[PDB]
Amino acid sequence: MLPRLICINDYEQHAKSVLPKSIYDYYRSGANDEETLADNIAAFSRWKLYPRMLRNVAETDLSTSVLGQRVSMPICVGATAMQRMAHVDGELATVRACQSLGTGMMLSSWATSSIEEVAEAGPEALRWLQLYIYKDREVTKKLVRQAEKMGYKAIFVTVDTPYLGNRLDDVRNRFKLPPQLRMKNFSTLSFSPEENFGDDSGLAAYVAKAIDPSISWEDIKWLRRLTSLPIVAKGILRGDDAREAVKHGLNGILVSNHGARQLDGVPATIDVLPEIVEAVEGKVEVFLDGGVRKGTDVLKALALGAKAVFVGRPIVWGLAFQGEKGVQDVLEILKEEFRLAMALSGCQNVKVIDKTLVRK
Amino acid sequence: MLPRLICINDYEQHAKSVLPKSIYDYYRSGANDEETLADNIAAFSRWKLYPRMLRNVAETDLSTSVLGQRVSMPICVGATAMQRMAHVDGELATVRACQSLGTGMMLSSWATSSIEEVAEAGPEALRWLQLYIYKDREVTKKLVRQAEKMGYKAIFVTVDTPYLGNRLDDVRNRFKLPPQLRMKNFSTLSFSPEENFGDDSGLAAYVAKAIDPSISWEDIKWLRRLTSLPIVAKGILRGDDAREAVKHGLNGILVSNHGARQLDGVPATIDVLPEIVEAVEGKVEVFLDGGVRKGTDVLKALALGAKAVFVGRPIVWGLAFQGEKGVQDVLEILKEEFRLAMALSGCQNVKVIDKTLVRK
Amino acid sequence: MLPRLICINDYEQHAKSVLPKSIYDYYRSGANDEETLADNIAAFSRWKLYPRMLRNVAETDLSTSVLGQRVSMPICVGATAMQRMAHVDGELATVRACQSLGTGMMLSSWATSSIEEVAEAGPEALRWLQLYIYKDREVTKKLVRQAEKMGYKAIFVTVDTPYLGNRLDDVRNRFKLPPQLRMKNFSTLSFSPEENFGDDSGLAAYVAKAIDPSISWEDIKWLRRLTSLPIVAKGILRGDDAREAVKHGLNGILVSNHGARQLDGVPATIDVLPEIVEAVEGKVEVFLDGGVRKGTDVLKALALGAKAVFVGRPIVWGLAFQGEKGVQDVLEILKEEFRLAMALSGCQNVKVIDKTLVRK
Amino acid sequence: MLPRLICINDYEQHAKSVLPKSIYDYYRSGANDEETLADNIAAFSRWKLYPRMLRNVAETDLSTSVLGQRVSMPICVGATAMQRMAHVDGELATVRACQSLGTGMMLSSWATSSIEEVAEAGPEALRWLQLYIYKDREVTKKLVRQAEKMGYKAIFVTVDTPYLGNRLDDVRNRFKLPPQLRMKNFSTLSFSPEENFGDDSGLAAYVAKAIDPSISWEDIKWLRRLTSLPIVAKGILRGDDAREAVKHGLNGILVSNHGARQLDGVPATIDVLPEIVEAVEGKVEVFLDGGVRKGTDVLKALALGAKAVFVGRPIVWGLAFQGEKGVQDVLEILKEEFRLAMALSGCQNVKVIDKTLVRK
Ligand SMILES: Cc1cc2nc3c(=O)[nH]c(=O)nc-3n(C[C@H](O)[C@H](O)[C@H](O)COP(=O)(O)O)c2cc1C
Ligand SMILES: Cc1cc2nc3c(=O)[nH]c(=O)nc-3n(C[C@H](O)[C@H](O)[C@H](O)COP(=O)(O)O)c2cc1C
Ligand SMILES: Cc1cc2nc3c(=O)[nH]c(=O)nc-3n(C[C@H](O)[C@H](O)[C@H](O)COP(=O)(O)O)c2cc1C
Ligand SMILES: Cc1cc2nc3c(=O)[nH]c(=O)nc-3n(C[C@H](O)[C@H](O)[C@H](O)COP(=O)(O)O)c2cc1C
Ligand SMILES: O=C([O-])c1nnsc1Sc1ccc(Cl)cc1
Ligand SMILES: O=C([O-])c1nnsc1Sc1ccc(Cl)cc1
Ligand SMILES: O=C([O-])c1nnsc1Sc1ccc(Cl)cc1
Ligand SMILES: O=C([O-])c1nnsc1Sc1ccc(Cl)cc1
Repeated sequence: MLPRLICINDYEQHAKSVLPKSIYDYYRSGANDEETLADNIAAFSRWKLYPRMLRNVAETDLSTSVLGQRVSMPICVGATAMQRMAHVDGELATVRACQSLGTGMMLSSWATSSIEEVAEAGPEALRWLQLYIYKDREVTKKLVRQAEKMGYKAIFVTVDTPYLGNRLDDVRNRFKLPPQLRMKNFSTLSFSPEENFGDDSGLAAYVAKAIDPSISWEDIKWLRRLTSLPIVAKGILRGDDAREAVKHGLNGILVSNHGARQLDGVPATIDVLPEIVEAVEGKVEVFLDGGVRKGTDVLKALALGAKAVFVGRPIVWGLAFQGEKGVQDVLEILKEEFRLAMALSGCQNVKVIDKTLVRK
Repeated sequence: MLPRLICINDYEQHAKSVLPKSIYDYYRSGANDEETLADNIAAFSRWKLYPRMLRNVAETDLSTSVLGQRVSMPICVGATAMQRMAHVDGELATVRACQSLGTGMMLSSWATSSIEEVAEAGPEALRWLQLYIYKDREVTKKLVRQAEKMGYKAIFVTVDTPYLGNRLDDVRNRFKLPPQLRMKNFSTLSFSPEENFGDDSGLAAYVAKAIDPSISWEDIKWLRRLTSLPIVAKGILRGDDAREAVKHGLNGILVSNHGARQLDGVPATIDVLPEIVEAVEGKVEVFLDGGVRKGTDVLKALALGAKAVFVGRPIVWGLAFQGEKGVQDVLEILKEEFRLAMALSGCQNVKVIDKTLVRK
Repeated sequence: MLPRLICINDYEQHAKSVLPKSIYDYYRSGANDEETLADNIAAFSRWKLYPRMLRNVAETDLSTSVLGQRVSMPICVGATAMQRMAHVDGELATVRACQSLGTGMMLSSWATSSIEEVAEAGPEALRWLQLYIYKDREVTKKLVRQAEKMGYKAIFVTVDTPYLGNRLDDVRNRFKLPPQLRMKNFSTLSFSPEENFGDDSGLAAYVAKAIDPSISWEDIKWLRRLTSLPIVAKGILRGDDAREAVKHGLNGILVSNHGARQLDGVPATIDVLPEIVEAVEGKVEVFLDGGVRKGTDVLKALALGAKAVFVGRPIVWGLAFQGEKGVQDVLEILKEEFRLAMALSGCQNVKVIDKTLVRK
Repeated sequence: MLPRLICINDYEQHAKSVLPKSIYDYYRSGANDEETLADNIAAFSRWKLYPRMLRNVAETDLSTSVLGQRVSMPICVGATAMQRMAHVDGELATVRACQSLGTGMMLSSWATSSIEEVAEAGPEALRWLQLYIYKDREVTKKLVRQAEKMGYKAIFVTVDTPYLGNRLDDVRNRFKLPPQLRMKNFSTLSFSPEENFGDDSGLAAYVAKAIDPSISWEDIKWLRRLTSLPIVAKGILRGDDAREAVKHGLNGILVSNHGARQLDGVPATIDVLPEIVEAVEGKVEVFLDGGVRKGTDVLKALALGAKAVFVGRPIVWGLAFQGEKGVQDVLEILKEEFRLAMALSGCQNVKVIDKTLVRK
């Protein structure tokens, strides 16, 4: 046949058909027995919608803002590493699609494109940097300074990866970068497949060499002093940690279990979102990622108090289909599904999406 | 073999075997991942029956009334569009079967038979019109006036379809009317497969051109002033909306998720029915559709306070089997299953079907 | 292979392999979609055991009493019709096995052996009669008088079958007695396969002609006056009905959903048992049937207050394997499994099986 | 292929591929329908983890103590009988691996190696004896005295096996020791496959001849007087029994359902653990076995108050793969998974693993 891909799941199925197994598995995988991976999706199904009828939904407006910057929809691209494994244009394709859509891209720290290259490809795109605190704080500071210089509008500091999760397929497949690719923002720090990264997942060994497992809230204080950019804590799952992030002067929480790729057996993000929204008392924006595949997922997250959601894997499946055009397709599908879900539930804009729309 | 069809599921299986895939899929489909479609049936299974013994059930009486009109049983035909796709006689077959059974038919607004043709075929049948408020209010008013003139006894205004739900199979199949058929109560308004209805579901584009997504409770006020016929709000899932319908002088609520074909992830109708019954405080009759396949489904709905239920898909499967005779068969099966369920639970008539008969 | 049957499920599997489909299906079937049939077994699995350690279980005593008559174990044979369809010796085989085991047999009213024949085969066996109130009360009275004369020790009046449940396989199979067999306690009343019993289940038509659907508590008063034998109401699922049975001077409740063959969607018997035990306030013995397959099922029922349980289908599978010897095997397996369950839970006799042994 | 075994489940799959069916089944089996066997694993999945971020996990310390003896990790080898069926070196391989890992081995009473042989093989290993109270108390006392003499540091008295559970596969397979092997701490008491152990499971008959089903708390008093070694009650599932064990001067509870091999339908050990921890009020250490397969299982057990966990079947799968090296592999996998789970949840040592880390 000819691909007729009409929902995000179709893009995944296409991706599985065209990508090398090792690459598909790297993108697909969760940690260990993948309990949380299943739950990120199943949990959305347990939250039921209570639509209002007869509200006038002729002129649905999906626009909102993220950390003070306007976006066309509350659906943004989350950090996924090494996008050139899915399509030759990788992160440059992604940022161009975001520019077209009027939404934001969170650039991953082990991107196969540089901070500068991505800014050059998407100068008008809303762009943020996802950061790890590397053992080498000079590396870390340089990334932040480059993000500042190159027009990025926030730092998302990932806090759930002091070590890499155990993704069994990567170990089985002995996963590594294809030989032509590198992490472009750093030989060892660039994750060269030529370097010695052990006999298991090359990625886990790389993380153990690069990322600082000793970081504490003291290092958050350091990062807060380092930059005036908005900072979002990415990977928070507890209310008490969320309150600590507010106390440290951070500007947002991304409720995330890292796409279920870190600690397996944590709750679904949609299930912990209410706890986190309650804990921060409106003091910072709260975002969600993990398991967003459909317009109704977006609606449910916003009903429970998220400002916006991020999508990880769907973007990679877009790339695998057709680079920039494929990412645009995936974002347009999510946009249209969200528009329809809003309209059928009686919501003419995002400001009227309330907690009475959902019940578990 | 020779078809030996003894329950509603058997009629569906037969229909799948004889109908073109596109047509079967159109009839079968729910929206998106079909979560609500599954739940409309699963939810009935979770409500358990607590039968009373030794009550004298020798003379079971299934008769009741709907909006003041007597019916032989609390089981009525709900609106399903384009019935001539299932059988050459379509809506005329359906109304003749309803006349034979002594129950009512809700005629769909995109029927493949006219309001007048259906009245001529079933002059003695209890008949109601399901209405959409079209952008063209002159079209809308004409339908209501024809229903009045031709002896229809209520208007069911559908309020859950400002836009059509996303039924994936219809998009995959590029669904449209077979070339010989038309919506007979209106070229574009008649959903001619010759007209330009985009490259996706022809139906969704038709709805977007025809149905007014701007309607509000103000338009309900208009409809209430337009006709003295009883008006039922079809597609209500919230208690607050139900109370608003009562406040606007409507005469009934049809608790409906549109056969799970509109917003996916809403609750099953049997699960929201108690909320709606409580909210209206006996001021109007409350009806249910969605997932009724068996006599015990009918019993459970009445135990939870519905006056009557409507069946959608089962009627189409009856048509696909043998037109009028097939619809009669399906209605007789539901009637007999309901009679048996009543008798085995100790209910000699519908007036003694109480809330103590069920527990979730 | 050679049959090595070590649990009740193995006997069912053997039975399916040797019985004609129509006969196996008749025995196996539940009503309609068989929701309750599945639940009778699943519900036992949800009740968890909390065994006591170090109690001294060297000398486990399984003996108890039923309505004042001693039995070797709280596991008795329930009424299953037409046992000669499973084995040439039918009910005579069953009663001989009960005599050997020291347990009781409930003789079914549409038995393929007479009340007298069964008494002659098992003179020392504890025997009870399961009764329906026939439209012909002279038939009914004669059965009771024969039970009295022939040394039967109780009447179990079945109250959940004013009409037969709808067992789909029987309708599909057009089920009837094999030509050589008859209901031996009555041509039409004997369910002769030569007589006209419609085009569906022959059994349903027979029931409609024979059993009185008009019976009320007034007919229970009649039966109570008719005989001084203990009377048990069989098929009660509600506490209020249980209290009424006590008020009418009956001597026991058999909590039963008729093996899930009557109204589908009623609860599992193990789930309603606590309600019934509470409702009767120790005034009569309470028994259970439905889904008993294992020694732990027996233990759970007794923990929740049943005096004894009855088994239906397992006995038929015993017959299908090897008549009397097969029934003895099934009863011995249940006995040994129950003994082991008692011992492993710290119970040296049935008097110390308490409600703290289980939690749902 | 070449075995690439990276998690405990992989070791089981390998074991199934290389072991004779009878032997694999003996090791694998639970009792009866294996409801508890499934639940021991499923229950761990229902307990969700709530990880703390930014805690400094650069120097994770897994060490703890069991009954006053230091161990490298809270993961110890539980008693599994007849280990020479899995590998020629059996219990000697196991103890050598424990010595290498710095963890403890619980030697089973029907070991295929003597108490002395195991001590000689693992002189520096932490070793405990699992004891049954045999009808012959002289046998029983001799085992305890040998454990004392040979440097064993505790007695685990198993209290849930007055009789053996009914493991259906063992009965189907007519299980017995391979001809070259014996229980080395005792012809009949040595479970010689040459002796008469009935026609079912040889093991059940052996247990019935050897183990005293009459034991009570009075026999616990006897054992407590017999030895000054720490004594742990193994197989407790109720809080009241746990309190009795404390009252009798025992030094620990091993919350255990015997790997789901005794009474089927008891709860999962992880589900009863909180009840037991609460009941003993910190007076003795509480341990868990049953269903531990992953590092997150260990973390969940410790969060709910277990001091350490024991693993049964995983060790046997290690042996089946490669004797001592295979056991070492399995223990190292559990160690590393536990280290990662600790780090990703913010725990730098076992003392900070608290109840707020989990919610059901
Ligand atoms: C293939 C892949 C690579 C990822 N790489 C990173 C990364 O480098 N940094 C990071 O913070 N998160 C990373 N994540 C986590 C994502 O930012 C995000 O939390 C996750 O993809 C959301 O779930 P979803 O894939 O279900 O949409 C990655 C996720 C995936 C699937
Ligand atoms: C094939 C099909 C066509 C339908 N067409 C209409 C329609 O034109 N107008 C409307 O109000 N509802 C329509 N509905 C919704 C039905 O009126 C009803 O809510 C639904 O069929 C009930 O669920 P059931 O099919 O499970 O019985 C349609 C449903 C189906 C299945
Ligand atoms: C094949 C079959 C025939 C039965 N016939 C009768 C009957 O004639 N009278 C009656 O009261 N119950 C009858 N029952 C119901 C049984 O007495 C009993 O309630 C049921 O078998 C218990 O469930 P079990 O089969 O799961 O053990 C029958 C059940 C079966 C399976
Ligand atoms: C093959 C096998 C043999 C066992 N033998 C004994 C035994 O001789 N004594 C004993 O107390 N427990 C014995 N057990 C129970 C174990 O000590 C332990 O409770 C169980 O294996 C824990 O569950 P797991 O296998 O899921 O880790 C045995 C368990 C298995 C699987
Ligand atoms: O979830 C993910 O896959 C990830 N998150 N952070 S790094 C990462 S994958 C990775 C990519 C490159 C290198 Cl060198 C190490 C690890
Ligand atoms: O649930 C359903 O299928 C429906 N409900 N209203 S219209 C409809 S299908 C439809 C039929 C004809 C046309 Cl032109 C558009 C749409
Ligand atoms: O559960 C069951 O199968 C039954 N319960 N009562 S009669 C019956 S089956 C039956 C047997 C014989 C006749 Cl004539 C009619 C019906
Ligand atoms: O769970 C288990 O398998 C066991 N627990 N105690 S003995 C045992 S198995 C057993 C081994 C040897 C003998 Cl002789 C009898 C029984």
